[PDB]
Amino acid sequence: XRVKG
Amino acid sequence: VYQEPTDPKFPQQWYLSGVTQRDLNVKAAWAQGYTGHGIVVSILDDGIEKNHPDLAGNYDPGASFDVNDQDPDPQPRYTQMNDNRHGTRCAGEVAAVANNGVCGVGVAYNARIGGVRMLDGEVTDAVEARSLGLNPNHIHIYSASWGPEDDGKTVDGPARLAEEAFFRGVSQGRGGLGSIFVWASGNGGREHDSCNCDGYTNSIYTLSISSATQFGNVPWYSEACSSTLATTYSSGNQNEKQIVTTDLRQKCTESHTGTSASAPLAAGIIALTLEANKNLTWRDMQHLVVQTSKPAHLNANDWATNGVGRKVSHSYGYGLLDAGAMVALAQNWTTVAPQRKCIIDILTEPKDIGKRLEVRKTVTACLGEPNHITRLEHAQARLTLSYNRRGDLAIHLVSPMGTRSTLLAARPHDYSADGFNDWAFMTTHSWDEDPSGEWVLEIENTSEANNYGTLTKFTLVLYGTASGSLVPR
Ligand SMILES: [Ca+2]
Ligand SMILES: [Ca+2]
Ligand SMILES: [Ca+2]
Ligand SMILES: [Cl-]
Ligand code: NA
Ligand code: NA
Ligand code: NA
Ligand code: NA
Repeated sequence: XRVKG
Repeated sequence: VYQEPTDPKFPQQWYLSGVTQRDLNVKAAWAQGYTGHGIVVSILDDGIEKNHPDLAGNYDPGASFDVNDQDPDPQPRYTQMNDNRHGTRCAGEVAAVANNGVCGVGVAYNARIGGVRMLDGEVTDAVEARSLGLNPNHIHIYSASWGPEDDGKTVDGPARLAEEAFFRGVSQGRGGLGSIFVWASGNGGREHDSCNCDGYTNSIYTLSISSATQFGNVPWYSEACSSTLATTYSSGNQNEKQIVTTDLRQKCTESHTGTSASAPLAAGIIALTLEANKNLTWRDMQHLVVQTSKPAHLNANDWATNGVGRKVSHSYGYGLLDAGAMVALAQNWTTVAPQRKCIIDILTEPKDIGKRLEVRKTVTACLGEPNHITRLEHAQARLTLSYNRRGDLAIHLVSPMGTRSTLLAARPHDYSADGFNDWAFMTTHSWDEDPSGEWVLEIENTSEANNYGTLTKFTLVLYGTASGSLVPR
Protein backbone atom coordinates (compact mmCIF):
# COMPACT_ATOMS: atom_id res chain seq x y z
CA UNK A 1 1.75 -3.34 -0.77
CA ARG A 2 0.00 0.00 0.00
CA VAL A 3 1.56 3.26 -1.19
CA LYS A 4 0.91 6.94 -0.37
CA GLY A 5 -0.72 8.65 -3.42
CA VAL B 1 -22.42 40.03 4.39
CA TYR B 2 -20.00 37.10 4.13
CA GLN B 3 -16.36 38.00 4.83
CA GLU B 4 -13.79 35.74 3.21
CA PRO B 5 -10.86 34.43 5.27
CA THR B 6 -8.01 36.76 6.20
CA ASP B 7 -5.40 34.00 6.53
CA PRO B 8 -2.00 34.96 5.07
CA LYS B 9 -1.90 32.24 2.40
CA PHE B 10 -5.61 32.28 1.54
CA PRO B 11 -4.91 34.49 -1.54
CA GLN B 12 -2.67 31.64 -2.76
CA GLN B 13 -5.58 29.13 -2.57
CA TRP B 14 -6.47 29.69 -6.21
CA TYR B 15 -8.61 26.52 -6.30
CA LEU B 16 -11.01 27.69 -3.59
CA SER B 17 -12.13 30.94 -5.21
CA GLY B 18 -11.16 33.36 -7.95
CA VAL B 19 -12.40 35.82 -10.51
CA THR B 20 -11.08 33.48 -13.20
CA GLN B 21 -13.75 30.70 -12.75
CA ARG B 22 -11.04 28.00 -12.58
CA ASP B 23 -11.99 27.04 -9.02
CA LEU B 24 -14.14 24.69 -6.92
CA ASN B 25 -16.74 27.39 -6.14
CA VAL B 26 -16.24 27.01 -2.39
CA LYS B 27 -16.70 30.66 -1.41
CA ALA B 28 -20.26 30.43 -2.76
CA ALA B 29 -20.99 27.64 -0.27
CA TRP B 30 -19.37 29.56 2.60
CA ALA B 31 -21.54 32.58 1.77
CA GLN B 32 -24.66 30.36 1.87
CA GLY B 33 -23.62 29.67 5.50
CA TYR B 34 -21.88 26.27 5.14
CA THR B 35 -18.35 25.95 6.52
CA GLY B 36 -18.52 22.41 7.96
CA HIS B 37 -19.91 23.02 11.47
CA GLY B 38 -20.92 19.71 13.04
CA ILE B 39 -19.32 17.44 10.42
CA VAL B 40 -16.52 15.00 11.29
CA VAL B 41 -13.87 13.96 8.74
CA SER B 42 -11.05 11.46 9.29
CA ILE B 43 -7.83 11.17 7.26
CA LEU B 44 -6.66 7.55 6.93
CA ASP B 45 -2.92 7.97 6.44
CA ASP B 46 0.43 8.20 8.26
CA GLY B 47 -0.87 10.26 11.20
CA ILE B 48 -1.96 13.81 11.96
CA GLU B 49 -0.03 16.53 13.78
CA LYS B 50 -2.87 17.21 16.19
CA ASN B 51 -1.06 20.18 17.78
CA HIS B 52 -0.46 21.95 14.45
CA PRO B 53 -1.38 25.65 14.91
CA ASP B 54 -3.78 25.40 11.94
CA LEU B 55 -5.35 22.04 12.99
CA ALA B 56 -5.59 22.12 16.80
CA GLY B 57 -8.73 24.26 16.89
CA ASN B 58 -10.62 21.70 14.79
CA TYR B 59 -8.92 18.51 15.99
CA ASP B 60 -11.21 15.68 17.13
CA PRO B 61 -9.74 12.78 19.13
CA GLY B 62 -12.99 10.88 18.50
CA ALA B 63 -12.13 10.91 14.79
CA SER B 64 -8.64 9.57 15.41
CA PHE B 65 -6.73 6.43 16.33
CA ASP B 66 -3.29 4.90 15.89
CA VAL B 67 -3.83 1.48 14.34
CA ASN B 68 -0.11 0.98 13.67
CA ASP B 69 0.87 1.20 17.37
CA GLN B 70 -2.59 0.37 18.82
CA ASP B 71 -3.18 3.54 20.84
CA PRO B 72 -5.52 6.53 20.61
CA ASP B 73 -2.90 9.11 19.62
CA PRO B 74 -2.29 9.50 15.86
CA GLN B 75 0.67 11.83 16.20
CA PRO B 76 3.10 11.22 13.31
CA ARG B 77 6.49 9.59 13.81
CA TYR B 78 9.15 12.26 13.28
CA THR B 79 12.15 11.46 11.10
CA GLN B 80 14.86 13.54 9.46
CA MET B 81 13.23 12.89 6.09
CA ASN B 82 9.79 14.03 7.31
CA ASP B 83 8.32 10.94 5.63
CA ASN B 84 5.18 10.98 7.80
CA ARG B 85 3.92 14.40 6.68
CA HIS B 86 1.30 13.09 4.24
CA GLY B 87 -1.69 12.83 6.56
CA THR B 88 -1.11 16.28 8.07
CA ARG B 89 -1.05 17.78 4.58
CA CYS B 90 -4.30 16.01 3.72
CA ALA B 91 -5.97 17.13 6.96
CA GLY B 92 -5.27 20.82 6.36
CA GLU B 93 -6.94 20.69 2.98
CA VAL B 94 -10.16 19.54 4.63
CA ALA B 95 -10.21 21.58 7.78
CA ALA B 96 -7.35 23.99 8.41
CA VAL B 97 -8.61 26.69 10.79
CA ALA B 98 -9.71 29.99 9.27
CA ASN B 99 -9.10 33.61 10.29
CA ASN B 100 -6.30 32.76 12.71
CA GLY B 101 -3.29 34.37 11.02
CA VAL B 102 -1.77 30.99 10.11
CA CYS B 103 -1.23 29.44 6.63
CA GLY B 104 -4.51 29.12 4.69
CA VAL B 105 -7.94 27.55 5.27
CA GLY B 106 -9.61 24.20 4.85
CA VAL B 107 -12.52 23.75 2.47
CA ALA B 108 -14.59 22.96 5.57
CA TYR B 109 -12.73 25.21 7.96
CA ASN B 110 -15.25 24.71 10.80
CA ALA B 111 -15.48 20.93 10.50
CA ARG B 112 -13.88 18.59 13.02
CA ILE B 113 -10.84 16.73 11.71
CA GLY B 114 -9.12 13.56 12.87
CA GLY B 115 -6.55 11.15 11.56
CA VAL B 116 -5.99 7.42 11.64
CA ARG B 117 -2.30 6.52 11.78
CA MET B 118 -2.36 3.34 9.70
CA LEU B 119 0.22 3.57 6.89
CA ASP B 120 3.33 3.74 9.11
CA GLY B 121 3.75 0.01 9.52
CA GLU B 122 2.62 -3.19 7.88
CA VAL B 123 -0.67 -2.36 6.14
CA THR B 124 -2.55 -5.62 6.56
CA ASP B 125 -6.19 -6.29 5.70
CA ALA B 126 -6.95 -6.08 9.42
CA VAL B 127 -5.22 -2.67 9.69
CA GLU B 128 -7.25 -1.37 6.77
CA ALA B 129 -10.50 -2.76 8.23
CA ARG B 130 -9.94 -1.28 11.69
CA SER B 131 -9.28 2.09 10.01
CA LEU B 132 -12.25 2.10 7.61
CA GLY B 133 -14.40 0.87 10.49
CA LEU B 134 -13.24 3.42 13.08
CA ASN B 135 -16.01 5.02 15.18
CA PRO B 136 -18.58 4.83 12.33
CA ASN B 137 -21.37 6.52 14.31
CA HIS B 138 -19.13 9.52 14.98
CA ILE B 139 -17.02 9.99 11.83
CA HIS B 140 -19.11 11.04 8.82
CA ILE B 141 -16.53 11.11 6.04
CA TYR B 142 -13.33 9.10 5.55
CA SER B 143 -10.59 10.31 3.17
CA ALA B 144 -7.91 7.97 1.80
CA SER B 145 -4.99 9.01 -0.40
CA TRP B 146 -3.26 5.63 -0.75
CA GLY B 147 -3.79 2.29 -2.39
CA PRO B 148 -2.22 -0.57 -4.30
CA GLU B 149 1.05 0.00 -6.12
CA ASP B 150 0.89 2.37 -9.12
CA ASP B 151 3.41 0.34 -11.13
CA GLY B 152 0.90 -0.22 -13.94
CA LYS B 153 1.01 -3.98 -13.45
CA THR B 154 -0.88 -4.55 -10.19
CA VAL B 155 -4.49 -5.75 -9.89
CA ASP B 156 -5.45 -5.55 -6.22
CA GLY B 157 -8.21 -4.40 -3.93
CA PRO B 158 -9.67 -4.78 -0.45
CA ALA B 159 -9.34 -8.23 1.09
CA ARG B 160 -12.15 -9.74 3.15
CA LEU B 161 -11.96 -7.65 6.33
CA ALA B 162 -11.63 -4.37 4.43
CA GLU B 163 -14.52 -5.21 2.11
CA GLU B 164 -16.61 -6.16 5.13
CA ALA B 165 -15.70 -2.77 6.60
CA PHE B 166 -17.01 -1.02 3.48
CA PHE B 167 -20.26 -2.97 3.55
CA ARG B 168 -20.75 -2.39 7.29
CA GLY B 169 -19.90 1.28 6.81
CA VAL B 170 -22.38 2.02 4.06
CA SER B 171 -25.09 -0.16 5.64
CA GLN B 172 -24.97 0.68 9.35
CA GLY B 173 -22.53 3.61 9.54
CA ARG B 174 -23.74 7.15 10.26
CA GLY B 175 -27.03 6.07 11.78
CA GLY B 176 -27.82 3.80 8.86
CA LEU B 177 -27.27 6.52 6.27
CA GLY B 178 -23.85 5.11 5.36
CA SER B 179 -20.24 6.13 5.90
CA ILE B 180 -18.93 8.32 3.07
CA PHE B 181 -15.61 6.97 1.75
CA VAL B 182 -13.63 9.41 -0.44
CA TRP B 183 -10.70 7.95 -2.40
CA ALA B 184 -7.90 9.44 -4.49
CA SER B 185 -7.90 7.71 -7.86
CA GLY B 186 -4.12 7.17 -8.10
CA ASN B 187 -0.72 8.51 -9.22
CA GLY B 188 0.16 5.89 -11.85
CA GLY B 189 -0.20 8.03 -14.96
CA ARG B 190 3.46 7.79 -15.95
CA GLU B 191 3.12 3.99 -15.86
CA HIS B 192 -0.12 4.09 -17.92
CA ASP B 193 -1.93 2.62 -14.93
CA SER B 194 -5.71 2.10 -14.85
CA CYS B 195 -7.69 3.03 -11.76
CA ASN B 196 -10.11 0.18 -12.52
CA CYS B 197 -7.28 -2.21 -11.51
CA ASP B 198 -7.47 -0.74 -7.98
CA GLY B 199 -10.38 -2.24 -6.06
CA TYR B 200 -10.55 0.68 -3.62
CA THR B 201 -11.22 3.26 -6.33
CA ASN B 202 -13.21 0.76 -8.45
CA SER B 203 -15.55 0.06 -5.49
CA ILE B 204 -19.09 1.38 -5.67
CA TYR B 205 -18.76 2.32 -1.97
CA THR B 206 -16.06 4.94 -2.60
CA LEU B 207 -16.23 8.27 -4.39
CA SER B 208 -13.10 8.07 -6.53
CA ILE B 209 -11.68 11.52 -7.26
CA SER B 210 -9.20 12.49 -9.98
CA SER B 211 -7.19 15.66 -10.55
CA ALA B 212 -6.94 18.59 -12.95
CA THR B 213 -4.07 21.05 -13.31
CA GLN B 214 -4.53 24.80 -12.83
CA PHE B 215 -4.73 25.36 -16.61
CA GLY B 216 -7.38 22.63 -16.88
CA ASN B 217 -5.28 19.74 -18.16
CA VAL B 218 -4.85 16.07 -17.30
CA PRO B 219 -1.81 15.94 -14.98
CA TRP B 220 1.15 13.71 -15.69
CA TYR B 221 0.25 11.44 -12.73
CA SER B 222 -3.43 10.97 -13.62
CA GLU B 223 -4.92 7.52 -14.19
CA ALA B 224 -7.87 7.19 -16.55
CA CYS B 225 -10.68 4.72 -15.84
CA SER B 226 -14.46 4.37 -15.89
CA SER B 227 -14.84 4.08 -12.10
CA THR B 228 -13.81 7.69 -11.40
CA LEU B 229 -16.72 9.88 -10.37
CA ALA B 230 -15.42 13.45 -10.35
CA THR B 231 -12.40 15.77 -10.12
CA THR B 232 -10.78 18.45 -8.03
CA TYR B 233 -7.81 20.66 -8.79
CA SER B 234 -4.31 19.61 -7.82
CA SER B 235 -0.76 20.12 -9.11
CA GLY B 236 0.60 20.11 -12.65
CA ASN B 237 3.75 21.53 -14.26
CA GLN B 238 6.07 24.02 -12.61
CA ASN B 239 4.28 27.05 -14.09
CA GLU B 240 1.01 25.89 -12.47
CA LYS B 241 0.26 26.58 -8.81
CA GLN B 242 -0.08 23.79 -6.24
CA ILE B 243 -2.06 23.08 -3.07
CA VAL B 244 -1.60 25.08 0.15
CA THR B 245 -1.87 23.22 3.41
CA THR B 246 -0.53 22.35 6.84
CA ASP B 247 2.84 20.62 6.92
CA LEU B 248 4.71 18.56 9.48
CA ARG B 249 6.58 20.45 12.21
CA GLN B 250 3.92 23.16 12.46
CA LYS B 251 4.78 24.57 9.04
CA CYS B 252 2.81 25.72 6.02
CA THR B 253 3.44 24.33 2.54
CA GLU B 254 2.41 25.67 -0.85
CA SER B 255 3.58 22.56 -2.71
CA HIS B 256 1.25 19.64 -1.91
CA THR B 257 0.77 17.65 -5.10
CA GLY B 258 -0.78 14.66 -6.89
CA THR B 259 -4.11 12.97 -6.49
CA SER B 260 -3.36 12.83 -2.75
CA ALA B 261 -4.56 16.45 -2.61
CA SER B 262 -7.76 15.87 -4.59
CA ALA B 263 -9.47 13.42 -2.23
CA PRO B 264 -9.20 15.74 0.83
CA LEU B 265 -10.56 18.69 -1.13
CA ALA B 266 -13.49 16.52 -2.24
CA ALA B 267 -13.97 15.35 1.35
CA GLY B 268 -14.20 18.99 2.43
CA ILE B 269 -16.79 19.80 -0.23
CA ILE B 270 -18.78 16.74 0.85
CA ALA B 271 -18.56 17.97 4.45
CA LEU B 272 -20.14 21.29 3.42
CA THR B 273 -22.84 19.33 1.59
CA LEU B 274 -23.61 17.13 4.60
CA GLU B 275 -23.91 20.26 6.75
CA ALA B 276 -26.55 21.49 4.29
CA ASN B 277 -28.48 18.21 4.66
CA LYS B 278 -27.45 15.78 7.41
CA ASN B 279 -29.98 13.19 6.17
CA LEU B 280 -28.17 12.43 2.90
CA THR B 281 -27.31 8.77 2.38
CA TRP B 282 -24.05 7.47 0.92
CA ARG B 283 -25.83 7.00 -2.41
CA ASP B 284 -27.54 10.41 -2.24
CA MET B 285 -24.06 11.95 -2.05
CA GLN B 286 -22.92 10.22 -5.24
CA HIS B 287 -26.09 11.37 -7.03
CA LEU B 288 -25.36 14.96 -5.97
CA VAL B 289 -21.81 14.72 -7.33
CA VAL B 290 -23.03 13.34 -10.66
CA GLN B 291 -25.68 16.03 -11.05
CA THR B 292 -23.59 19.07 -10.05
CA SER B 293 -20.05 18.45 -11.33
CA LYS B 294 -18.86 20.63 -14.17
CA PRO B 295 -16.89 19.63 -17.29
CA ALA B 296 -16.37 23.18 -18.51
CA HIS B 297 -12.80 24.01 -19.50
CA LEU B 298 -11.35 20.70 -18.42
CA ASN B 299 -9.38 19.52 -21.45
CA ALA B 300 -9.52 15.87 -22.52
CA ASN B 301 -9.73 14.02 -25.81
CA ASP B 302 -12.38 11.56 -24.59
CA TRP B 303 -15.33 13.70 -23.47
CA ALA B 304 -18.53 11.86 -24.41
CA THR B 305 -22.20 12.60 -23.81
CA ASN B 306 -23.98 9.72 -22.10
CA GLY B 307 -27.57 8.57 -22.51
CA VAL B 308 -29.05 11.23 -20.25
CA GLY B 309 -27.07 14.10 -21.75
CA ARG B 310 -24.24 14.38 -19.20
CA LYS B 311 -20.64 14.76 -20.35
CA VAL B 312 -18.24 12.19 -18.93
CA SER B 313 -14.50 11.55 -19.31
CA HIS B 314 -12.30 8.72 -18.09
CA SER B 315 -9.83 11.32 -16.82
CA TYR B 316 -12.37 13.38 -14.89
CA GLY B 317 -15.62 11.49 -14.38
CA TYR B 318 -18.43 14.05 -14.48
CA GLY B 319 -15.96 16.92 -14.09
CA LEU B 320 -14.96 19.40 -11.43
CA LEU B 321 -16.74 19.43 -8.10
CA ASP B 322 -18.84 22.57 -7.59
CA ALA B 323 -19.31 23.26 -3.88
CA GLY B 324 -21.93 26.00 -4.23
CA ALA B 325 -24.03 23.79 -6.48
CA MET B 326 -23.65 20.78 -4.17
CA VAL B 327 -24.87 22.62 -1.07
CA ALA B 328 -27.70 24.28 -3.01
CA LEU B 329 -28.99 20.97 -4.41
CA ALA B 330 -28.56 19.13 -1.09
CA GLN B 331 -30.95 21.36 0.81
CA ASN B 332 -34.24 20.09 -0.62
CA TRP B 333 -32.93 16.74 -1.85
CA THR B 334 -35.38 13.82 -1.78
CA THR B 335 -33.76 10.63 -0.49
CA VAL B 336 -33.24 8.12 -3.29
CA ALA B 337 -35.16 4.86 -3.22
CA PRO B 338 -33.53 1.72 -1.79
CA GLN B 339 -30.77 0.26 -3.91
CA ARG B 340 -31.75 -2.60 -6.23
CA LYS B 341 -29.23 -5.12 -7.61
CA CYS B 342 -29.89 -7.05 -10.84
CA ILE B 343 -27.47 -9.92 -11.56
CA ILE B 344 -27.25 -11.08 -15.19
CA ASP B 345 -25.06 -14.05 -16.05
CA ILE B 346 -24.19 -13.37 -19.68
CA LEU B 347 -22.30 -16.36 -21.13
CA THR B 348 -23.66 -19.78 -22.06
CA GLU B 349 -20.19 -21.16 -22.90
CA PRO B 350 -16.57 -19.99 -22.65
CA LYS B 351 -15.34 -17.76 -25.47
CA ASP B 352 -11.82 -17.73 -26.90
CA ILE B 353 -10.48 -14.17 -26.96
CA GLY B 354 -7.91 -14.38 -29.74
CA LYS B 355 -7.32 -11.03 -31.43
CA ARG B 356 -10.78 -9.68 -30.65
CA LEU B 357 -13.94 -10.84 -28.92
CA GLU B 358 -17.33 -9.13 -28.94
CA VAL B 359 -20.13 -10.39 -26.67
CA ARG B 360 -23.61 -8.95 -27.21
CA LYS B 361 -26.53 -9.60 -24.91
CA THR B 362 -29.99 -8.06 -24.73
CA VAL B 363 -31.15 -7.83 -21.13
CA THR B 364 -34.41 -6.96 -19.42
CA ALA B 365 -32.78 -5.74 -16.17
CA CYS B 366 -34.96 -7.90 -13.90
CA LEU B 367 -38.24 -6.88 -15.49
CA GLY B 368 -41.23 -8.00 -13.45
CA GLU B 369 -39.15 -8.50 -10.29
CA PRO B 370 -38.53 -6.37 -7.17
CA ASN B 371 -35.00 -5.66 -8.39
CA HIS B 372 -36.14 -4.25 -11.75
CA ILE B 373 -33.86 -1.32 -12.60
CA THR B 374 -34.89 1.50 -14.92
CA ARG B 375 -32.45 4.06 -13.43
CA LEU B 376 -28.86 2.81 -13.30
CA GLU B 377 -26.30 3.88 -10.72
CA HIS B 378 -23.09 1.82 -10.95
CA ALA B 379 -22.69 -1.02 -13.42
CA GLN B 380 -20.09 -3.78 -13.13
CA ALA B 381 -18.78 -6.26 -15.65
CA ARG B 382 -17.42 -9.02 -13.40
CA LEU B 383 -15.03 -10.87 -15.67
CA THR B 384 -13.14 -14.13 -15.29
CA LEU B 385 -10.63 -14.71 -18.08
CA SER B 386 -7.24 -16.20 -18.85
CA TYR B 387 -4.69 -14.45 -21.05
CA ASN B 388 -0.98 -14.81 -21.66
CA ARG B 389 -0.10 -11.08 -21.33
CA ARG B 390 -2.73 -9.13 -19.43
CA GLY B 391 -1.55 -5.62 -20.28
CA ASP B 392 -2.10 -6.15 -24.00
CA LEU B 393 -5.85 -6.32 -23.35
CA ALA B 394 -8.26 -3.44 -23.83
CA ILE B 395 -11.84 -3.93 -22.62
CA HIS B 396 -14.88 -1.78 -23.42
CA LEU B 397 -18.51 -2.03 -22.34
CA VAL B 398 -21.28 -0.30 -24.32
CA SER B 399 -24.64 0.39 -22.69
CA PRO B 400 -28.01 0.20 -24.48
CA MET B 401 -28.00 4.00 -24.65
CA GLY B 402 -24.72 3.89 -26.57
CA THR B 403 -22.30 4.95 -23.81
CA ARG B 404 -18.91 3.33 -24.33
CA SER B 405 -17.06 2.77 -21.07
CA THR B 406 -13.39 1.84 -21.17
CA LEU B 407 -13.19 -0.84 -18.48
CA LEU B 408 -9.49 -1.49 -19.15
CA ALA B 409 -7.01 0.34 -21.35
CA ALA B 410 -3.73 -1.24 -22.42
CA ARG B 411 -1.11 -1.38 -19.64
CA PRO B 412 2.34 -1.74 -21.23
CA HIS B 413 4.03 -2.82 -18.00
CA ASP B 414 1.48 -5.52 -17.12
CA TYR B 415 3.16 -8.72 -18.31
CA SER B 416 1.05 -10.91 -15.98
CA ALA B 417 -0.19 -14.30 -17.15
CA ASP B 418 -2.67 -14.46 -14.25
CA GLY B 419 -5.68 -12.94 -16.03
CA PHE B 420 -8.70 -11.66 -14.12
CA ASN B 421 -10.45 -13.72 -11.45
CA ASP B 422 -14.01 -12.41 -11.18
CA TRP B 423 -12.71 -8.84 -11.30
CA ALA B 424 -15.61 -6.38 -11.01
CA PHE B 425 -14.74 -3.65 -13.51
CA MET B 426 -17.00 -0.71 -12.68
CA THR B 427 -18.36 2.22 -14.65
CA THR B 428 -20.07 5.39 -13.45
CA HIS B 429 -20.61 6.66 -17.00
CA SER B 430 -24.12 5.21 -17.50
CA TRP B 431 -25.53 6.72 -14.30
CA ASP B 432 -29.28 7.44 -14.61
CA GLU B 433 -29.58 5.53 -17.94
CA ASP B 434 -32.18 2.83 -18.49
CA PRO B 435 -30.11 -0.40 -18.65
CA SER B 436 -32.71 -2.41 -20.59
CA GLY B 437 -31.56 -3.48 -24.04
CA GLU B 438 -28.34 -4.54 -25.76
CA TRP B 439 -25.08 -4.45 -23.82
CA VAL B 440 -21.83 -5.08 -25.71
CA LEU B 441 -18.53 -6.24 -24.21
CA GLU B 442 -15.43 -5.84 -26.39
CA ILE B 443 -12.10 -7.49 -25.50
CA GLU B 444 -9.20 -6.81 -27.84
CA ASN B 445 -5.51 -7.56 -28.15
CA THR B 446 -3.90 -4.13 -28.64
CA SER B 447 -0.54 -5.67 -29.59
CA GLU B 448 0.75 -7.43 -32.70
CA ALA B 449 1.72 -10.50 -30.65
CA ASN B 450 -0.12 -13.79 -31.12
CA ASN B 451 -1.72 -13.73 -27.68
CA TYR B 452 -4.29 -16.22 -26.42
CA GLY B 453 -6.84 -16.80 -23.71
CA THR B 454 -10.44 -17.50 -22.81
CA LEU B 455 -13.30 -15.55 -21.25
CA THR B 456 -15.06 -18.00 -18.93
CA LYS B 457 -17.47 -15.75 -16.99
CA PHE B 458 -19.12 -12.37 -17.58
CA THR B 459 -21.62 -11.27 -14.92
CA LEU B 460 -23.31 -7.96 -15.65
CA VAL B 461 -24.25 -6.47 -12.28
CA LEU B 462 -26.60 -3.50 -12.36
CA TYR B 463 -27.34 -1.29 -9.37
CA GLY B 464 -30.02 1.37 -9.21
CA THR B 465 -33.69 2.13 -8.79
CA ALA B 466 -36.92 2.31 -10.79
CA SER B 467 -38.21 5.79 -10.00
CA GLY B 468 -37.41 9.47 -9.92
CA SER B 469 -35.64 10.34 -13.16
CA LEU B 470 -35.01 13.90 -14.29
CA VAL B 471 -35.51 15.12 -17.84
CA PRO B 472 -32.15 14.48 -19.59
CA ARG B 473 -29.71 17.39 -19.60
CA1 LIG C 1 0.49 6.71 18.78
CA1 LIG D 1 -5.45 29.22 8.94
CA1 LIG E 1 -3.26 2.94 -9.72
CL1 LIG F 1 -23.87 -5.94 -3.39
NA1 NA G 1 -28.66 1.49 6.02
NA1 NA H 1 -15.30 4.16 -6.22
NA1 NA I 1 -33.25 0.05 -23.66
NA1 NA J 1 -27.65 -1.81 -30.98
